[PDB]
Amino acid sequence: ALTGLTVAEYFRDIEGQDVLLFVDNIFRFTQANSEVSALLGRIPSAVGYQPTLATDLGGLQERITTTTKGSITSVQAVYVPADDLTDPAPATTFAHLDATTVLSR
Amino acid sequence: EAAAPAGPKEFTEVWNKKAPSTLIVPEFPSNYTAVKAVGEGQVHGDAFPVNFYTPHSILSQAQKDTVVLPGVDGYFGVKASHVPTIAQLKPGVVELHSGAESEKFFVSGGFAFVHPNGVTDICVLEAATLDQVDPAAVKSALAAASAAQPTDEFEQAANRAAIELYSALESAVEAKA
Amino acid sequence: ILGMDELSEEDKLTVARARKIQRFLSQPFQVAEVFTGTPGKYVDLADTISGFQGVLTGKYDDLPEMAFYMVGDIKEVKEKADKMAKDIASRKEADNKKVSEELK
Amino acid sequence: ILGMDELSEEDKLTVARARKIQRFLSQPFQVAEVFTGTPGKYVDLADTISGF
Amino acid sequence: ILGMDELSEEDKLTVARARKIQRFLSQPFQVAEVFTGTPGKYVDLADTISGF
Amino acid sequence: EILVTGIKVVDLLAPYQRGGKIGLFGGAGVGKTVLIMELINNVAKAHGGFSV
Amino acid sequence: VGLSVSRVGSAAQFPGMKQVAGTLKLELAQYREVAAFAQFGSDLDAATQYVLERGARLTEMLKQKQFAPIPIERQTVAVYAATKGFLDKVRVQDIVAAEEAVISQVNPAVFKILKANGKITPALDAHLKAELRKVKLPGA
Amino acid sequence: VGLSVSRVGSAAQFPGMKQVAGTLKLELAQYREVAAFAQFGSDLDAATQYVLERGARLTEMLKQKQFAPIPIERQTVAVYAATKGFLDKVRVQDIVAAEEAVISQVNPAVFKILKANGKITPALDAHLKAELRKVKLPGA
Amino acid sequence: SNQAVKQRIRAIKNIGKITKAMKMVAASKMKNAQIAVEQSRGLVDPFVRLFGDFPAVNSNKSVVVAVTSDKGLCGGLNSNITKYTRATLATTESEGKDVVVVSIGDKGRSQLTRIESQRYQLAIADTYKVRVTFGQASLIVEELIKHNPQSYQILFNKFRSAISFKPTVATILSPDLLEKQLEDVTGNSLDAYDIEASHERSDVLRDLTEFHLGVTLYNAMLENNCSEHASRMSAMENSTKSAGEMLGKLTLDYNRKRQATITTELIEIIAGASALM
Repeated sequence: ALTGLTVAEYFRDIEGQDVLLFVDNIFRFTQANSEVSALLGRIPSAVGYQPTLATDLGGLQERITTTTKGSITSVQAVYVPADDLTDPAPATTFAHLDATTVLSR
Repeated sequence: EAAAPAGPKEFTEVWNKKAPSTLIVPEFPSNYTAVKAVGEGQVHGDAFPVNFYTPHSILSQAQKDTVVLPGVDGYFGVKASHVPTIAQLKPGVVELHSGAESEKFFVSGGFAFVHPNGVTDICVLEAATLDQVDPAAVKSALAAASAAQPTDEFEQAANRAAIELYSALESAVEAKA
Repeated sequence: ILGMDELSEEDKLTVARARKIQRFLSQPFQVAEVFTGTPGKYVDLADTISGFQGVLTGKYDDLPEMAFYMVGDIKEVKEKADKMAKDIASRKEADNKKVSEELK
Repeated sequence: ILGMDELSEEDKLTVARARKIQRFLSQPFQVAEVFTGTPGKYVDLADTISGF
Repeated sequence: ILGMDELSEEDKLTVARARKIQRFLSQPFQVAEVFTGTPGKYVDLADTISGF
Repeated sequence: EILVTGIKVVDLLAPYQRGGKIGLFGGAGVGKTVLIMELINNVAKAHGGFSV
Repeated sequence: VGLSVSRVGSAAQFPGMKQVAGTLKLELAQYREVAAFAQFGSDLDAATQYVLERGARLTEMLKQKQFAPIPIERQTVAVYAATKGFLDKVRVQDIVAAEEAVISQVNPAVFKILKANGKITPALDAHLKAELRKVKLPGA
Repeated sequence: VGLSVSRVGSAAQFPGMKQVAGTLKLELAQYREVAAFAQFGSDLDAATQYVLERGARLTEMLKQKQFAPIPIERQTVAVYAATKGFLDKVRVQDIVAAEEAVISQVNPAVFKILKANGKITPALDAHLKAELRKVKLPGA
Repeated sequence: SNQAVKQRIRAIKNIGKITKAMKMVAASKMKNAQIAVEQSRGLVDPFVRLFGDFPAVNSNKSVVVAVTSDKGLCGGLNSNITKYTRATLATTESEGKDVVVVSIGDKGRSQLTRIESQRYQLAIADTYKVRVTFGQASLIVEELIKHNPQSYQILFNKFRSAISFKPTVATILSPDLLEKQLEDVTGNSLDAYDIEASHERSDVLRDLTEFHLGVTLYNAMLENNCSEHASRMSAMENSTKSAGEMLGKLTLDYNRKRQATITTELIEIIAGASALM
């Protein structure tokens, strides 16, 4: 997703365009960062997550803003792990989400 | 003679004194009816309103110009400004006429009323139409009724009512148009 | 789940007694009067045993729930039941005979 | 639990309005015309606000 | 919740039978005689098959 | 300000903030990939910006 | 308002508010209790309905739109004209117009008095009862 | 069936089975919502009880018998027999006696055509619409 | 200890679906009685426009009939008319009259025995087993007619709609002892009605008031049945909302307990590992 942010940042800042991004299933980016932060020997935080959950998710989500050059609007699919909004992965996700779009069956 | 001034509107104020004040007054059947007795008028020509009733159904409430009641002193017809009447009916046929059309209903025994406003209240238990009765088992029903004659006054009354009901059904099935 | 309608009459008696003794443990404090305006009440031990024995046996079953809310003891319960009843009818009649004419 | 013809006239006009609004929220999409045949229709915002 | 009045006499038959099954799966053991009061039964298999 | 994506429901009811983040609570077979492709096609057609 | 308590600021606040605010607290507490007692409308007592009308009136009075500060002198009057009568003429709806209506249609001289004095003197209480009955209220 | 899903979906389903399984899972999805109402069997609604007894038709249709692997043609034949209504005379607890009273009864002519055909043609559909009528099902 | 809150969720969710089924049952059965109540409303107006409405009469012996339900899922219905029974029986007593309290329905003897037992004689049960029929009404009327009171009072809830159940007193008087006596206004307002009976008026009014009692008791135990279906409908949609909010609170507590258990047993592993290496 940082490679996706880099190609989107080149389309925003240099090409001056109004770029869309699609982070596919941001909970798996949370899970990959949890795996790399449990791998290096850092003490795992709440329910199972990395201790650097909030800052290493905010390192991703805060390059996704408007700029005076252009903008990046990102459409991230969000999956809730136990379908619980008290879980820290959707609780730390939803403090960055602006507009939610429920798809129904 | 009439030393108890009762009434539904007087019952509200005598209910306000003994019951606690937190409850609404209970209702009365006078509040669920609007067609009264001494309300003068309610004729408006030849069509007088007919309230034909039954415990399980309402077969007619529209207005007629002739109703013939099988009263115990004989069948008699009801017109628009009819006499105030409390009539116990024989088991027989009532005749509903609105004009050129005529529909006949066999009644099983029950009262019938006319009030001074020209409205009628026909009040019978089983009001069987003549299209759903049979002319076949009525003679077998009378043959059962003309057979069992014991000495009990209760059975004598029920069996005599059976004879009169079945003979009225025979008279009101043989002479049909 | 069901409500007080489903319960039997002795259980409604138990629930009514229980709500009365559940509100009756409340009192306005003498230190809580700095943010409420209600004057605080010291309750003697004999008055506790009198009021609670009375609501256990049933000497005060006629009184409603709110008569036992924020009260000192069983004298003040019936004193509040006097006040509680009184305002249910006398709620009105302040249109004239006020100081709010212009010239006084 | 009561019946379709049960509700009043003040509400069933809104039942018809919601049942014609909820189908109106759909849209033919231009990327699905390769297997739906109907070409898509890109809708502006002011037209959406006025037509809703 | 309710108490076996609302099963329309089809499921009440299997409720009575299942109560009989739960009571019949008890067995006083030959070692458990000192526990309640009753001597023990070594039940053969065909008795169980034809009984159930 | 608002991003006109072209769909009536996501421009009318839950608008897409231009420069903000969007949550999709999708599933399987509900047409989420068709929604993604139509969003890309509409934004690249109208607003002159690419997608990733 | 049930769980929100602040006991250092009560008996430390603007007293002209604090006259009507205790009555406001009692009416909001009564509305909380009777709204819990009627989660669905089946039983009508015709005096508890006065509570259920007053509380839905006061809830509509207190709520406001975003980024809109209201000074204490334009707040004491708007809660004074709702803890008392002067607003039961609307059902529940046009109080969103009625608050700005009573803010507009009072003399703005009384706002300086209620701000500088600190409390609702009887010399200003009779003016506050006097002005509140000539209001062109848009609710009828 | 309410939890177990295939993320591929019906796109790689056997055709002919795709003609019937979409209606099968639709009636079963209505069944699982009208489930836990079978204990109030005395209270009907005459349409919820029809989908309730059809869910009881289909849920006792799909039972297996412990290493009994069925070819796809006999599967979709039994599913078409249970789905369109050819076993509504059969009671709830004898459908697993009525399945073989379809499969052992109809000829192997229809089965080889359904396997080599790949989808239920309307000629073959009308063939088995009459072929399902001349079998000895446990009805009464 | 985390197994309690999951099985409690299992219990409350199926209780929620039970009441979501029984709201369907009661709101369905309210409609199949609705094709009969307005038909059974046919014979309740002619007698009251004929006999008038005279409840507050000084009867010497009176049979008050408070008809209740069978199954106790009423919801503001049975105890309502139980208090209405004493509330309309207390304003009527002024001189110590004989009172024969009769309750119809199994939920009448369970409640009316507490307040008025010494004047309680008949408890008619299982009356809504199949349906309501008129000969059942004639039989219970005759079982009241074995005694000869001076009046009758019939306490029943008038089903007007699914929200309003105002209880009603239907009045039936004794024919020669009180009915013809109460019509004495400047002579008799009944004598303008010309009699067409076999015998005199004095024994056709007996037949008329027996028919009046039977009809109004039939109407009472039909309207109480339809308002019972309506009140069970209004009570099973409060149990559904209650088992919805209780299920929501228990699901929130299950999520909090799940997170607390996984965090504690993870802390257990980290404290076991970092204190080793």
